[PDB]
Amino acid sequence: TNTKGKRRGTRYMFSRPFRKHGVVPLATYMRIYKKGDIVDIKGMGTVQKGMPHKCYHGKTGRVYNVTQHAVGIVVNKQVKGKILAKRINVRIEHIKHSKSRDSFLKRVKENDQKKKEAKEKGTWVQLKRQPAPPREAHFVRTNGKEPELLEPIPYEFMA
Amino acid sequence: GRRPARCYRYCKNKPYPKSRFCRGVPDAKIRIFDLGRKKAKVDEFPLCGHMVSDEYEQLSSEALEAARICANKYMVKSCGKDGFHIRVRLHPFHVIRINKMLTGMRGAFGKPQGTVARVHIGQVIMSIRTKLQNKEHVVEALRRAKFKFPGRQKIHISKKWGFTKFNADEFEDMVAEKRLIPDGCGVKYIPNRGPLDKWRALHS
Amino acid sequence: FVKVVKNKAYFKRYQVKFRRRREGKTDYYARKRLVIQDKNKYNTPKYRMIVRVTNRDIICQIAYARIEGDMIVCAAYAHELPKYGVKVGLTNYAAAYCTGLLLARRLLNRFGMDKIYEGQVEVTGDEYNVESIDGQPGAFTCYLDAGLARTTTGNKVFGALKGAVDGGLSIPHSTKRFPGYDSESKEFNAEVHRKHIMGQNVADYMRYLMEEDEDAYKKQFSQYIKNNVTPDMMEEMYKKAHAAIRENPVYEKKPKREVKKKRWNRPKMSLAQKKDRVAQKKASFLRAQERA
Amino acid sequence: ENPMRELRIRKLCLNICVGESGDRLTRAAKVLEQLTGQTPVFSKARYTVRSFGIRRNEKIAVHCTVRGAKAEEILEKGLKVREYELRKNNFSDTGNFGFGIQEHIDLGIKYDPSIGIYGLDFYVVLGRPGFSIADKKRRTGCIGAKHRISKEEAMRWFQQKYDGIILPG
RNA sequence: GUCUACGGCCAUACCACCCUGAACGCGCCCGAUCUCGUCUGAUCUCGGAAGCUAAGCAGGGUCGGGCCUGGUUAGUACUUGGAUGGGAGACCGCCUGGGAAUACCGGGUGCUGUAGGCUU
RNA sequence: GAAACCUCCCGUGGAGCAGAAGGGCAAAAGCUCGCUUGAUCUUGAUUUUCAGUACGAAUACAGACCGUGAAAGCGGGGCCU
RNA sequence: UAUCCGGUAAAGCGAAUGAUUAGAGGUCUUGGGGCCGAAACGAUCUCAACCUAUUCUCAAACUUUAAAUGGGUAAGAAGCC
Ligand SMILES: [Mg+2]
Ligand SMILES: [Mg+2]
Ligand SMILES: [Mg+2]
Ligand SMILES: [Mg+2]
Ligand SMILES: [Mg+2]
Ligand SMILES: [Mg+2]
Ligand SMILES: [Mg+2]
Ligand SMILES: [Mg+2]
Ligand SMILES: [Mg+2]
Ligand SMILES: [Mg+2]
Ligand SMILES: [Mg+2]
Repeated sequence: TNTKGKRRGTRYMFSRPFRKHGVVPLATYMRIYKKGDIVDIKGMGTVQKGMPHKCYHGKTGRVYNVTQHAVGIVVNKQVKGKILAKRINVRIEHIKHSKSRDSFLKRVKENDQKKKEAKEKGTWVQLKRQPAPPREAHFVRTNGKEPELLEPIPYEFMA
Repeated sequence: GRRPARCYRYCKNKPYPKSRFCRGVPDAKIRIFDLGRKKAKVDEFPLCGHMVSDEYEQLSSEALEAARICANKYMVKSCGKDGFHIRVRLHPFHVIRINKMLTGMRGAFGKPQGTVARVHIGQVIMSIRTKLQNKEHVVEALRRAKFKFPGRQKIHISKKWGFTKFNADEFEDMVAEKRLIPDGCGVKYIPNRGPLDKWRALHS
Repeated sequence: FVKVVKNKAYFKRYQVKFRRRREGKTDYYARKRLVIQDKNKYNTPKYRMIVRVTNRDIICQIAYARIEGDMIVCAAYAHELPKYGVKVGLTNYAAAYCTGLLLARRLLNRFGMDKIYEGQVEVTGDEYNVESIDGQPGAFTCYLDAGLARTTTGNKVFGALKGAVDGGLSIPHSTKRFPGYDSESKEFNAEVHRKHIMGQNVADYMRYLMEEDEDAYKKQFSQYIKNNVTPDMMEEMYKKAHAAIRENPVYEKKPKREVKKKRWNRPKMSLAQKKDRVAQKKASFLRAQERA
Repeated sequence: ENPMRELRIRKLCLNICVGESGDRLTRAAKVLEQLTGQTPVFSKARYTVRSFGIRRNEKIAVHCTVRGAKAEEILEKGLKVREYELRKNNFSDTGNFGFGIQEHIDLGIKYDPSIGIYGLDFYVVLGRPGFSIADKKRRTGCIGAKHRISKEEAMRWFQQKYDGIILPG
């Protein structure tokens, strides 16, 4: 049977990457988390106060509280059969903004631009995304030179 | 005394090297991994006869010794005492365990019985270099040493000069310009890169 | 000979420290504490009154910290004090005071709080601090960033602090390290401090040297003697400067133009040139050796 | 025609390692006080050594650094006792030199049956202008390269300045 | 062209040695009355401005080390899913999709924010 | 004298941080001084084991009274497990 | 389709840690044994450890690298302005 210890099996998780030990660069500390900001937790060995538990490493979640130098953050955790949205207080240093959401915001901004325009025109434009379709009919010009013949090569034992 | 080789043939376990953890390991039978005229220059031994494995199996330290002796004995009788160099290229690192029975299967976890080398398919076991005269005697020397191993291994004559990494067709040309430079059994490869004072030692 | 301490391996595993830490300027331990905000303040700034004493200069800046790089709201230098009255001794405590005052006034004119928050005018030296007036825009608040200065009693950093405080910035401070505080008794004078503010410690040393030996005085205070700045002319000089600062702190720069645009430096040697150079050295080495 | 590559004395260092503690050491401090004109410092042991008869944190030696003119003066005295002879090995590779004196009364001090005869150890740290960079607080640095004092360069300074011989062997 | 102050990212910025630095700066530098602190004005603190770029610092250099980024290694190693495929086993081949890492060979060698100089 | 003390140089940490081991740590989290009792008083929230009950152990706050520091701050025990 | 997380396979050890073969080079150190030396870093070997480039082979409780399969988020009216 295994030990229930908090930091069991975080020999590699909470360990600063190669040649990135030492001082935590300050941008980290000086960027603002509001309420409802989606945020991806990722523990960090240096700062040991306010570490999140190993289960939430990798997990992303939304911010619901903002204390002085920590941020309450609702995350989903699975537990055998049931997923539990649960709220953890992680000190800033173990937290980044999840870029996941930003590509969506860009796309909404592009749709709003393309909805204001093309209304006075009349031409309705494709707003939805669409999966990468089959790659269309097209000509291939073997310009002058013929194609190159490829024999499979005869075996030989190298080692 | 010890077990049959049968039981410890297949590469079943994770590698269990002699370390902090695994201690009280009795020493390997094989010790001298090379013999012949090992104090010989690159140019006076180009042939490179390997014994290459064809199974993912474990060779015992005892086997490797017996194979070496076998190959060396015949090499000496054949060509001469100082007309070859044989490099064994599998050291037994992996330790091999032995639950002994005078309780039953309770608390069974072995003491170290001995050591063993793990060999991959296509990996070299033994290797010999000598002269272009002496190809036949090398082949038979390795052939004989096959009989001291389990599984199946091919004997193969390389396209490399000696024990170098450099194709024998290109070797002599690379030496004369000074891409390559003699270095005991080995040969140091000089590249472009290094400060120009290194270049000035050569070409002078 | 010995084992080479700095191998390939050494460099391979080696981590450099931050640039400003290498350069020997920024104490990142202190900077973290100084500069970051409480997150629940959010995007409100946290200003620091930076003070840095150079060999011939005193710089005072006010700056908050943004992620792109801490931005400077306002700055005052010692080499501006010639405008206001102070000719000499610009790295000295009294000038440090003036610089800090000048800074504070300049900041206050930007936010229209020049008329509000006059601060301390008479220059006592005592514990002063600015209460924010009700029904009026609150006092500016910043913290003193000393840097790598060994903050001991009578450090010119705190001189600049005093000047700024008297200028009307709510900077927190004790008076434990204003020159005047006694370590072996634990009370403040604030007359001793006053003297230091108005260069009397310099004046007295100027008087003491003239009494003792003319030659040393002439050497020590050459640029003081030039420009005609006597011991008894000192206190007045600083008081005039303070009044000139108070009346108009604004900076106008100089309209810089008419530049030739030429390279003082040496440009970086192109690949091809470097590639050529080695070939010439090789050739040169060959032709030279084919003789002897 | 060099400007400020003027090999000077950065500091002179002095120590009397009695390895006894208590009274002998305090008695030796007085000698250093008489010589230098400044209170010295007691250095305590790094660790116990039963052979030498010392214990961890026990006071073994007394030492003192002197700088400037006083250092120059005391260095001169030391060389006079030694008779202006040093060896090749007496100079360090870093461009410093040192030498013992077998009894302090040769410099210019009176003996006493109590305050006996402490021999001592002159070590001269040479330097140059702009050597402070290494040990200042803020914008530190290394002292270039063509600036560091070689063993040879210190030897020729000593040969010139104090008219020394530098005997071989 | 470039510097100073406070910086962001933290080696394309590190290390070694070599060369060159106008003006302003940055420095070394010269002092210890006061402040402050030392066994020691070396550091620290303070008052200066007679020298000097020797050093720091900047820019450049080296068929330089290092680091960064491509190729190669190699569709190799490994690998998701599949078969009443092979093989005595060990293991291997095929299908279906995914696909690395050294050695070896090239190129690059700080970018840039705010505020203030100088080259008027 | 291989080992006492002093001095110069190199030194990415190869030392040290009570203990097992792992992580973490260099103008520190190490060492040496200076002053101290945040190892104090008091509500809830949360995390970890989890049944998502306890205990223990921890995290973020909030209200007091204090310490320290020029100050920003840091501190309601032990760098974290 | 975006975007985080990961340290297993593989790989690596001319990169750290630990293991480990060989010769080239080195009075680095110094030795213990020699042979030629009274003795001599003298000459000549030698074996110890250390080092300068190379070389052989390794790691469940090593690792600079680093997959496949895999785990979070996100893809709008509880949204934009
Ligand atoms: Mg049997
Ligand atoms: Mg097994
Ligand atoms: Mg500090
Ligand atoms: Mg001085
Ligand atoms: Mg210079
Ligand atoms: Mg120069
Ligand atoms: Mg390079
Ligand atoms: Mg409280
Ligand atoms: Mg502690
Ligand atoms: Mg694992
Ligand atoms: Mg593996």
